[PDB]
Amino acid sequence: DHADAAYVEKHNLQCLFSEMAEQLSEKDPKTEQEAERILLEFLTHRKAERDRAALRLQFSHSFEVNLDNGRKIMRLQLGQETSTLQLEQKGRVLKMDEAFSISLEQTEELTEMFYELGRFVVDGTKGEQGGFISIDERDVYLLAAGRECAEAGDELFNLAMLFSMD
Ligand SMILES: [K+]
Repeated sequence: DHADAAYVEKHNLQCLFSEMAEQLSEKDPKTEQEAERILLEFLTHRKAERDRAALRLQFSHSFEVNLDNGRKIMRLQLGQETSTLQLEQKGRVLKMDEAFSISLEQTEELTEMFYELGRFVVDGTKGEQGGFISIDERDVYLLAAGRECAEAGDELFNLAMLFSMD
């Protein structure tokens, strides 16, 4: 009933649950069936955005994510049996560096959190920007600013940090 409202805070899923409730306020459905349809369309459209980010941000060697422009950075290089991973953070609340290796399963999990950040890529330069992504030391894409882009970055760094603890 309310061990639920706990599992959701306890796993950083409060943001997702909140964007869902948010999506129901904007459309204001007449029934529970209308609401659930809207949540099924919401998730489907995001899977589409994510499917397109994966096509555009496809990488063979390396990626870099650089956010809050400068003050959070992750670089990943692929290898046959493991990926290598370098992080930096210089915020007011946390300063850190990390360098270490992750499994092929870990790379797959991280890659999905990365494509999720990829949904915030802009084609403009007219627009507030939150940073960029480099692919294979060739292409560079700018990221949009704002709380949903920041949340996606938070979730991506937090997972890499978790992998640092074995
Ligand atoms: K790169």
